[PDB]
Amino acid sequence: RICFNHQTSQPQTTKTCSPGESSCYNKQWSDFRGTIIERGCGCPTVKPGIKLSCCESEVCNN
Amino acid sequence: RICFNHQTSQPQTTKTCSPGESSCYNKQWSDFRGTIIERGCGCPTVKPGIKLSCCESEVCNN
Repeated sequence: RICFNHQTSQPQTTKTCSPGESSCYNKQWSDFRGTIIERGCGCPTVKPGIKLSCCESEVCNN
Repeated sequence: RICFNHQTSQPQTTKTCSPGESSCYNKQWSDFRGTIIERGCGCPTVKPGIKLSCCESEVCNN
């Protein structure tokens, strides 16, 4: 699986996930800097208030 | 949890999920009409080839 791992609006970059991993995630929250977006492989746990989405296809997490 | 449950580009509608449900899903595939998007509560299992994304916040699956 290949997932985007770039932050917010920075240039698209990807991460080749570990074998067996089928998900990508997109984590979003807002603070003084505005809306922050973190992307990567897997589907991690997050604090309440953080918007998490996980998807199961190639580079599905932009 | 409240999730969108409208199809493709129809007007947005929502569904109040069952008490224990915390996920919303966005499922996409292609047919003669073009790209089709199904939305609802939960995080269903999909056949290979079908693009699936599940998220855990209010109306997160547009």
